[PDB]
Amino acid sequence: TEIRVHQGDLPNLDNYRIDAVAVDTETLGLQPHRDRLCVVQLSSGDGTADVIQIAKGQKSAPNLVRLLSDRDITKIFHFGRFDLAILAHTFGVMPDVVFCTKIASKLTRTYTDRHGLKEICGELLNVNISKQQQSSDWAAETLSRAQIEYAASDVLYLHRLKDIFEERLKREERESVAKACFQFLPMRANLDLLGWSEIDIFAHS
Amino acid sequence: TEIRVHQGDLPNLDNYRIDAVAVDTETLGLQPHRDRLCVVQLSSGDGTADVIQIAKGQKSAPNLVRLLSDRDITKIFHFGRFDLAILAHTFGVMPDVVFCTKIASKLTRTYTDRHGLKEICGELLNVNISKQQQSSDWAAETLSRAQIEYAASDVLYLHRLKDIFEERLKREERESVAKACFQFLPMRANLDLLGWSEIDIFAHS
Amino acid sequence: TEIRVHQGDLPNLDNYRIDAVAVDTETLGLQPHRDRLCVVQLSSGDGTADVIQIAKGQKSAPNLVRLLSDRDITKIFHFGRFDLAILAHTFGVMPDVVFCTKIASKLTRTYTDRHGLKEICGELLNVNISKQQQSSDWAAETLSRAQIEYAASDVLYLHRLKDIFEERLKREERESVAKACFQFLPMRANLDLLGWSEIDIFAHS
Amino acid sequence: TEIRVHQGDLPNLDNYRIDAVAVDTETLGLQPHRDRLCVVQLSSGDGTADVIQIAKGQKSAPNLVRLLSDRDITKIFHFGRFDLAILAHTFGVMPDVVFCTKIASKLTRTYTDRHGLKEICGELLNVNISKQQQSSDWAAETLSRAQIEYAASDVLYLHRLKDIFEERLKREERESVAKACFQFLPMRANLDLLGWSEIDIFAHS
Amino acid sequence: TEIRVHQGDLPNLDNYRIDAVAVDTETLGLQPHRDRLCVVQLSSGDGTADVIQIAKGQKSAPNLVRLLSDRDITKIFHFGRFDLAILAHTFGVMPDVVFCTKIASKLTRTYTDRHGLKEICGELLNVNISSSDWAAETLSRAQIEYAASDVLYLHRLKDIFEERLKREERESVAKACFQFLPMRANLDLLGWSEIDIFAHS
Amino acid sequence: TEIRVHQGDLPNLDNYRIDAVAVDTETLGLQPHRDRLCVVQLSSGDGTADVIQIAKGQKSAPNLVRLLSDRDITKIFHFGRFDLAILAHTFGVMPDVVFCTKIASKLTRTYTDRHGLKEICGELLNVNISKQQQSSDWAAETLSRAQIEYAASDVLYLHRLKDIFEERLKREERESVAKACFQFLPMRANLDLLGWSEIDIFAHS
Amino acid sequence: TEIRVHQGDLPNLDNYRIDAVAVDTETLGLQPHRDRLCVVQLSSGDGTADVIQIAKGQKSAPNLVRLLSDRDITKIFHFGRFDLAILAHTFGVMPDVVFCTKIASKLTRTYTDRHGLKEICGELLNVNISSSDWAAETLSRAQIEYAASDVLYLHRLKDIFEERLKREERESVAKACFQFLPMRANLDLLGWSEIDIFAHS
Amino acid sequence: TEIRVHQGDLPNLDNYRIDAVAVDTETLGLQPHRDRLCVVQLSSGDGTADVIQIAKGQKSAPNLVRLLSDRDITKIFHFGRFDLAILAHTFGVMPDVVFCTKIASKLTRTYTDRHGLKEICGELLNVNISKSSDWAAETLSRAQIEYAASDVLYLHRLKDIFEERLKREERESVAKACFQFLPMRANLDLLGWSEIDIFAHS
Repeated sequence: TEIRVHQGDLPNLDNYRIDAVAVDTETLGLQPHRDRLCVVQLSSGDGTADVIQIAKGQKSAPNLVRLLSDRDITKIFHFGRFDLAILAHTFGVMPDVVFCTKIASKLTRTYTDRHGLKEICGELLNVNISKQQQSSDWAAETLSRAQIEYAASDVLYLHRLKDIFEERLKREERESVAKACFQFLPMRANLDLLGWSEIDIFAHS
Repeated sequence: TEIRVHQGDLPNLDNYRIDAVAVDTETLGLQPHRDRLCVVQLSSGDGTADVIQIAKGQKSAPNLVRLLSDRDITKIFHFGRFDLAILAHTFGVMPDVVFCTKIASKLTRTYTDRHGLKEICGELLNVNISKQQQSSDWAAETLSRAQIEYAASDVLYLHRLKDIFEERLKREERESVAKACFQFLPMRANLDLLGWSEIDIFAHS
Repeated sequence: TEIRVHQGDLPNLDNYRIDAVAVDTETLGLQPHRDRLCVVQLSSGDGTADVIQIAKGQKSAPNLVRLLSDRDITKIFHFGRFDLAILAHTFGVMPDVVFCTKIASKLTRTYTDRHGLKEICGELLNVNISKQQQSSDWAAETLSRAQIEYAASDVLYLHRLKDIFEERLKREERESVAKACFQFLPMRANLDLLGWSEIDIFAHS
Repeated sequence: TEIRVHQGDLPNLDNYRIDAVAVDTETLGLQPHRDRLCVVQLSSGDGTADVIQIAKGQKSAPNLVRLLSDRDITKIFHFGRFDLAILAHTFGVMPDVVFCTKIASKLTRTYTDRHGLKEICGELLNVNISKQQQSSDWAAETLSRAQIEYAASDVLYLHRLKDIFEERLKREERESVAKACFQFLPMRANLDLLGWSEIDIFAHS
Repeated sequence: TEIRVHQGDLPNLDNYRIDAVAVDTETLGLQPHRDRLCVVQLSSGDGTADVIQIAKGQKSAPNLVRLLSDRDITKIFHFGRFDLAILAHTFGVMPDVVFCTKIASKLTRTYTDRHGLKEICGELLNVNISSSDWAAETLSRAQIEYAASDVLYLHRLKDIFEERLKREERESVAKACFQFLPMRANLDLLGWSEIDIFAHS
Repeated sequence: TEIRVHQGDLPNLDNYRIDAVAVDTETLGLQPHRDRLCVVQLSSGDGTADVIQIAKGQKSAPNLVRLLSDRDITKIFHFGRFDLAILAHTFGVMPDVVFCTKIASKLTRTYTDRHGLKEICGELLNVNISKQQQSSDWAAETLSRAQIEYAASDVLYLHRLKDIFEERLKREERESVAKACFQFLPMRANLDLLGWSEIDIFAHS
Repeated sequence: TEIRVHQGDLPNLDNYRIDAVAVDTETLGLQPHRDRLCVVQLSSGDGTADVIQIAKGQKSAPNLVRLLSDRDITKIFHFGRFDLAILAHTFGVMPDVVFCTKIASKLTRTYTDRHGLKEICGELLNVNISSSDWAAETLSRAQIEYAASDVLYLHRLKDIFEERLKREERESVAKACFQFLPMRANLDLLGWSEIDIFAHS
Repeated sequence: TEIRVHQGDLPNLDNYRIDAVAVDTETLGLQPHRDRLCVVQLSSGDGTADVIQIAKGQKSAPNLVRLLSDRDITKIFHFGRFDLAILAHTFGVMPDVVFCTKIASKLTRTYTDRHGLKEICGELLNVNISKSSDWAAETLSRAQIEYAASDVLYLHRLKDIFEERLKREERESVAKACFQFLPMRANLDLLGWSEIDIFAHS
């Protein structure tokens, strides 16, 4: 495949005049207040991807942020609860038009309890993802070729998943539930950033 | 302490030309598919309450349902996740303008882990609720005086709580978070009715 | 509260020409292979009770056992799963016409999770039990007056509960469920005696 | 080796004039109120099987239902607690003459804690029911060849297992225990449909 | 309610020419390697008790160890698994003729799951037995009375438990358990205090 | 019981020319990044206390911070792990000469598992602390008299506890262990601020 | 690899004039009141084994029971707590001179938490040992070879464990544990199988 | 892989005039009061290692203990919490200048929850460790000696990488304070608080 590697930001949005963009991030860990954003991966849904290295202390990425702020472009995530949190904490913009394949899976793949990306890709596309050591030093000044190819592999197939999940949501008549969940998802991410990350806010206890 | 007891529905809405109504329900249990709605309690925020007995198999309550559907009137609940579910299952109308004191408590009373109505009322109003008859035969043809007075006691003070919680949400700058949670709450209740009551839909696992 | 205390067997069945008898036992513990049956309590529902002391190693009690075996008389228990097991283990006769107030409670009092006899008597009858002498040497040669009054107190109210539970089962349209559960209960007790006392035989795991 | 695929119902009962029929279902999940029945599999015990796709919203299957209702034909399931529940919820008929290989296993394979169908078939017949997954789109308009072969493999061996388990139940003198458990199993399924699916109705707590 | 308080050791064994002695200890905690022995309580069963305060670092307490070592005198404990361990760690002698009311209760009071001394005394005798700085140089009167209260009733319990063990025909089981109890305490001292040595896992 | 209430800071340090100062804080909750400091309580040990209300967003308290950073004054806390964290987060200065009565209790009161302030005060001093207002609106513009007396009661006794614990630590020869723990405690608090609040950094797992 | 299969009992004790015998059983499960004894395996410590199939309802095995109750012959088990229980339930005789390799492992192999027979044989001997319907009228060859494989190595383990117990100076602890083990099995038969009788709770 | 096996003590410290030494131990188990120290392994960071067999009941090893006591030499451990405890219990000297690769991992490898030595070596070095046994045997096997040496051969390289990572993420003073406290954590273990997080609320 084609993986374009950039420093700081996209040079322009010439490749992203599209209706939906696949988005994924890579960080130093699960705690946005401690673990900085290190890499952002994007795809137009074609056979190529862009991998943008974010520098320590970087506060702005205008072209990327333009994509994240544009309400006419749906941002596709897998477990967007996390990516939205870390992106908003880093760049100050919370996306508000999103689609999450994990929520969609929990709303459609009711016949399994395994909702990870590897399992979804295996069932829906017969594509074998080798998630061998996503645990690596993403803060390295120069990423290895294996790192870049693994990082890119996480976004090349989210569009196809979105198409299938939209078919499943239509088939089982769950469109309005999914729409409301996606509408609330950015506020779930905000609640995480504000300090309620360990609390199911709707639970009795 | 005026408590008006009705069969089936309010006779009219003459007492409910108001901006916010306190609402609470009493059922045979926690499972809306098994445990029917038995009592609905309402208050205008004054010193009186209305207690409406719902008959087995009753499908319609036009004055009550009119109130529940009126988007210009905020419905106040404590743990509305449950009440919304059982009301929508029974009358076919899901309220969409709501305020929940338990979510508000979880967003404001961050210094305690006890968010039940008794504890909230004790701290905020110095009012002692004697929560004893939560387990009684709510399907009895004639409710006892003790049942009616206890049941009414659960709605007389939700307005005062709403006022205080709005003050607290303004003070800690969490108004937009609360507004988004309350906007999503009816769909959380719908998810409960559809079969995800044991699933935190936003959790990783 | 006439309480008749007997050694060994009933003198006759003159007081038990009735359609239903309340039955309850006392042993040295929950494991029938280790903990012997010490006392059998009976009531006809007339406000009096018979308390029959069973001697160590006693294998037969023909009048009592004939009563327990008579299929025209429903035996009322609280948690008959245990009593049926210990009675069959001791006397060699497995009752097959039973009513269990704990199963009935689990099928009707769906608004609570407390199904003990004290709580049931409190809710349904306003009666107050005093379960204190449950930890006593029931194998003592001479039972104390306090032991006798407690033992009788455990059977004096089961008829009134059965009447109320039958009303509730009719009201909630669960009569055939209860009938099938009670029909299966003696085999559940047999399964306990055979060695499956810790296994829910119908569970997936 | 031969799997006949039908839409809606059996064409006739010419192939099922037998003493016992193996039955197995495939659904969208474990919750009968949410997850619809998609594929029913039958087997006369011969080398062929019938696989019937059930359409969304289908309420009747007259030829199939005639076989499910027939008291003269024992229905063999593996974990019939679930299949009985989903069949009754879908077609309104509860079979009442059943044999469950999992209950029989729990009553006979006392030397192991693994009672799944794969392990039973491996131990008792040296037959490998090794599958791909129980997680595919069973609601697909066209089932794949792999899906059809997997669906058929789950019923091809239940007759041989029934024969072996009947021999073992006779050997260890547990025939009446198993018979009573099978007699109660349909009501266990009805209890599941009414809302007690998470409750061991016979447990002390 | 006679309680004799001593420093270090009994003055003599004039009060202990008896068939059975009730014994109880008080320490700084549950871990014999960390928490030193502070008090030893004794009773002849006559309704009086001796309370012997043991100093920090004390390695010997003569005549006391003779009483604990004498195979013709049964030592009665409640949960002796612990007391035997702390005594052996302090004085180097493991008693080997013992009776433990906790084992006896577990072998006879099969109708309850509460085996504490307070509950046993409440059920069997209708007697109400209802920590602190046991290393204080001078014990308070309340401390002395509590320490004595822990030994004043063990003889009556042994009598009742012996009746129950004979009645339910478990005397040889109990006897074998008591015979093994000193080695169980030794195992605790050696490092297996958190391990059920006979369990499969 | 003189209690001096101030806004923002001590007026001067005239009352705090002492060798040890008792320090205790009151916050909106357990999470320093979310729950702000509201009330700081000091006590020279002379039977009087100072209760200082800290305003929302206040970044500076020069007289207080001067006392917090004075290495010639040991700061006494109960569970200083938390107070040190919230003080450093709020005012930017981490005290480095501290004594914690909870660590001292865990190192000395080896005969109990209850190390809360109520149990320590009860055992060591026969003083009854009524901890009933640990959950109130500490951010209120005007504190109630009951709040002020409760807040002061938490610091009035720490000097006497420090004296006793020092005697006990000397008696059992654990002074150097405790001393090293107190030296590490401020870094434990820093670890809490950086995001390792839920991790025992020294545990194997 | 000689395996002699018998019905009911040994024909004689000609092969068992020895100081120690390896013993293992095979049942229908872990609960002696429910799951009957199906097979008893014996070894003299040589390269052969005897596998005795016991019929349902069999009450007597006089030659076998004579061997089991001979106090001059040590019975070696792996997890004898269970086998002793099932043997006593079936034939009414509790062996009282035993060695258990699981207790010995727990007393000597303190560097691991894996005490199964496969792991012990792997570590101590570099031997690879690597259920089924034991009530079948005719056992398969695989069944017979597995049943024999469970007893062929217990003598060598006893030798090694005795070396380790001497080396770490725990011989008397192990001896006391083995002396108590038959009563622990009896306690299991009487109804305390899920209770650690020496535990505080 | 030169591995020198010794009985009782180092013959001298001629090979250990260095600024950091990797140290690891092997015992009969985790409880120092029950399970005696059996082997001590050392490395100078070169391609050789020394494996020193400790006899049962041995209370002193003067050259080795002099090395462990020397404040000018940082002792590198993996999970030094245990090794420090057993060494101090055995020889009476508590090291006070230490580096622990497990604490360093917990402070830097925040993207994983697997902090074992095998995983660390795999991630940081692409080195495959093939990881007990009766270390009290009178004669150790060759396989034992190779396994024992493999645990110290790589700690220097890990320390160098972790020092780079600690500098990069600006956590040097946190790590320094944790390593400074680690010997007292080990002492707390010896006195009886081995199962207690002394800083936890409960």
